[PDB]
Amino acid sequence: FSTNRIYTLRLTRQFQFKINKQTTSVGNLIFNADYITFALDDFLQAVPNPHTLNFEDYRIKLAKMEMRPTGGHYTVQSDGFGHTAVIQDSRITRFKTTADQTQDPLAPFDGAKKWFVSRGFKRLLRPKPQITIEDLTTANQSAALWLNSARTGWIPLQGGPNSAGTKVRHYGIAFSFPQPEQTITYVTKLTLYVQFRQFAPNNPST
Amino acid sequence: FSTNRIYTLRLTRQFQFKINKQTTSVGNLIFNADYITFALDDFLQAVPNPHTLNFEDYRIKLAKMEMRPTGGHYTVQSDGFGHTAVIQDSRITRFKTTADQTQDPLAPFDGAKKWFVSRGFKRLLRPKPQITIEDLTTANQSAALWLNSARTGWIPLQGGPNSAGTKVRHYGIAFSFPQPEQTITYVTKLTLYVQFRQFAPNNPST
Amino acid sequence: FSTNRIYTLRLTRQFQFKINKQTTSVGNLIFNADYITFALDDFLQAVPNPHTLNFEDYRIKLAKMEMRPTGGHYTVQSDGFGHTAVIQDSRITRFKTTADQTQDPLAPFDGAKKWFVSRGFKRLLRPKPQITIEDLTTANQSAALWLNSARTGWIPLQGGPNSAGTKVRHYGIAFSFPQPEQTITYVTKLTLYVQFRQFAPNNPST
Amino acid sequence: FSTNRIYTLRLTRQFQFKINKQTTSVGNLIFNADYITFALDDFLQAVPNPHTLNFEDYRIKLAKMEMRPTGGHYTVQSDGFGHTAVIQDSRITRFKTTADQTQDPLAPFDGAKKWFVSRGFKRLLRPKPQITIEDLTTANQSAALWLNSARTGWIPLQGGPNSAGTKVRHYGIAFSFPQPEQTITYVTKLTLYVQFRQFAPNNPST
Amino acid sequence: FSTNRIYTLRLTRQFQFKINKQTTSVGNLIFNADYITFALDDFLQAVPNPHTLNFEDYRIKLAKMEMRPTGGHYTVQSDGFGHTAVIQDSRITRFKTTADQTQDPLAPFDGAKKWFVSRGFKRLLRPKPQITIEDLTTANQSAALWLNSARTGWIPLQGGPNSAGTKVRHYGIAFSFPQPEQTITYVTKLTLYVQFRQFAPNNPST
Repeated sequence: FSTNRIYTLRLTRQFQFKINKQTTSVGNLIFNADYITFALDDFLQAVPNPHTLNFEDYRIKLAKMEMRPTGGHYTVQSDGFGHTAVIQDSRITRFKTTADQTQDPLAPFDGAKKWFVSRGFKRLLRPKPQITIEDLTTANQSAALWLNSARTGWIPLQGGPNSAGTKVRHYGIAFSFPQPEQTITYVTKLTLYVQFRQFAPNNPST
Repeated sequence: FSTNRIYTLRLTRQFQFKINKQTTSVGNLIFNADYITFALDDFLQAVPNPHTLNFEDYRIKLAKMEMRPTGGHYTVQSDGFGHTAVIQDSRITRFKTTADQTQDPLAPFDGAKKWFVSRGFKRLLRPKPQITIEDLTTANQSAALWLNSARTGWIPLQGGPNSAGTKVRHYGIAFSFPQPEQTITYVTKLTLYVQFRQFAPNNPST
Repeated sequence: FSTNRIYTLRLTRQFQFKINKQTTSVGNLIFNADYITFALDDFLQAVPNPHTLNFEDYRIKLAKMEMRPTGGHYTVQSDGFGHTAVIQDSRITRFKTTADQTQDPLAPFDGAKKWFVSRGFKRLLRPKPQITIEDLTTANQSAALWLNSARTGWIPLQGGPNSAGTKVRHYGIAFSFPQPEQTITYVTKLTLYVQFRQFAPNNPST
Repeated sequence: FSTNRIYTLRLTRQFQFKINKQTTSVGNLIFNADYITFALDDFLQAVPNPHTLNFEDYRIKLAKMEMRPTGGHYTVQSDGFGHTAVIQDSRITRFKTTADQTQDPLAPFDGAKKWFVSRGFKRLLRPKPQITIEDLTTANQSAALWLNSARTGWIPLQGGPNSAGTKVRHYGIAFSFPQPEQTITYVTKLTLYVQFRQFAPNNPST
Repeated sequence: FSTNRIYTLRLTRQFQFKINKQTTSVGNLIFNADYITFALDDFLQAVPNPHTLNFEDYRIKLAKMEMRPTGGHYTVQSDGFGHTAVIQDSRITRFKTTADQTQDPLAPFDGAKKWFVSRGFKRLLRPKPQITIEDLTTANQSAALWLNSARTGWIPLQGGPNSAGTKVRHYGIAFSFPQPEQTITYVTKLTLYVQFRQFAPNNPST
């Protein structure tokens, strides 16, 4: 039971997602996209999970997204195919489309994988936290950097000036779809595979 | 034909299960759950099974639950996915939910396994009987303990002050589900793989 | 991440203990004794520890008691020697002496180990939970039984009719001492080495 | 004599520490704690050390804390035992207790190590600098990350907009103690084992 | 980084395709067909792709066509089978039928592979650019030749009197279908696997 003792937990949460009936540019093929990011706090605040953990540091080795249709949608009712893409930086926010796309906005990505709208998808990835760089050629601007291996660093749960280590946003997976003729509802399940370092007491009483 | 002669039987029973049309929080994703426990008497009292066995002891090596839809439900009509979980103590009783859950109540369990509402599931487990402990730090309260291996102990069919050995409750499997848009009926089949020890006569005449 | 996934934690708590100045049978050698038992709940209720754990079962592999003098007592100030003894059943309650003993009440025990009053002691043991036996030759009486190996069974945290699995009392260590000429205060630290089985969600919302 | 030429130095500083006579809840066992962090500037500003170094980068491979009693305190006068803990993030600041603790606030830590109040302690550690993350799920908040190996990065002594590279705070070691019956004064010695990269000139004249 | 440095990219674009409800020769089996050709410019003009590439030469090593039904068409709804055929010259233009065929117009082709109307198809091919021959036995007529291996030649992006290297038409894939009883809409995804030679600057400023 040393300072560097490691523990590994699996955490999950679920939510609903809707792809709306096509009501624009009717009769034509259009695409839209959304995305998901991963933060430990998102999973600890879920009702059935432990809301605090007695560990000093953590690191997300792996994340999983699984979206499957519900609401009585027929799997054999073909509604075309879109793509998933692993986007491991904050650029992913641009891929929640605010306007109809005339092409699949994620298909050109290296690593883009096809998925059929009526079946959903399942994909694993290594989501990345974003380290800060403030020394840019333009003043008063910052950029990001992320590490190739999760074993390189640790995120303290209560480190930093906000004690908000569990809220670090790890990027990230996006998914696109051709707009269907009828609304489709999905059940989404996210999973985190997290390593924790150093069992720790509660903060001292004040 | 010694005192420790062993016999093995397979026992089964069936019953109907209903997942009700969602009539609460319509438009939201909600989850509920139920559970099953195993007792030898539950199977011997089934109509087509032998209602009494001429053995002195028994032990349940393995149990099995299969739930498949009926009532004309389409397997290709997707209604999301829930989870099954092996819960081998009386805590399982809390997982027959009495209120709608905003998250899958069983997914966080180690060993939780996904299953699709429209296809049902099949799972095998080693259900455990609960040994009594009455020496707790709070007076007049009791707790439970179960044994890691079924080969460790035997249960007399007629042992104890009530001769109710066959009614020992073995835990246990729970299953959760997102509430669907229509009612779904299932056929559930349970199977016990039971070892019996010592062929025995009837009780003496009185 | 299976049903049988195991985790191991170290838990500790501390408290003060006093051996009072001898005020009886003055000038003569007398002995007294006290004892300690181990319950998981005792450690989870300690301020700096997690007060609930999200595991389904547990088992105490090892327990440790360490009592050391404080309050400015000189280690080189000899006050004789007493004994520690591992007593793994409820008989230990008789060894909190209510009357002065003319002999060391724990020395005859097999496994009794000497300890010097002015230095304290440190001892590891395997504490035992007490399984119930109610079939005795005398009516309306029960007795106990404990298992040789901790790997034999599991205690569900919320199992039993009281959901008080963490309050099972594990026996046990006692310690005796010759009554000193002046009061001595000690700091006692207990440690549990506990294996937990099956990461589990919170109980469903009601 | 290349750009990546490395030099290693040992640096030290000392200071006094006091554990105060217990004047609150007299008669009860209470605990308090304090902590130490490491910054190169803390050592260079010490009177007998070089106040500026002609190197471009540095990295702290190892740090060391030794606290031994003084003021005439007897080592054979027992005052119980507390614990030391390696806490490598800014959470350590909470472990300078501002209120009396009823339990040892550091004992539950993985890696916690006992130490006797009357003898002091000595412990080595790998203290960590905190890298900034500004992309959290809560807007305008930040968190930290540190690297598992000191060989992964270098800290420029004069890098950044403030040329304050030597002031990076490396975490960290905390120590707890039961409050004694009399005041105890200590001499604390800290030691840094620091690698430096690239012998460098003074800044150009202006 | 030599003149012959090669880069390889994957490029994709999508569009809609309709097979119209049969309104001619009703009650009888009829067939129609269409075709696709490949030009780098077709993919660079697509909205999400880079519209200019800074390379000197290119060559298409592989092309892919995937057409899948959408619009709510049931995959389990049989509508017969047609064929795909790789036609690597401009004769393919004749196989966009302008009159109903009483036989499958592509089935006789060597390499013809059947596909079911209700599931779509996926086929890979090596599309061919057409080299000009003007020396024919008939005056003022020209013919075509293509090379067996893609490694034999390179197409400069801006070569020729029109700088229209990216507009070379590569042949080619055709697909036939028996006319269904109801209209069927498809999503079509084309993919190019293109090797580029010699990273190049922009054209000089004028």
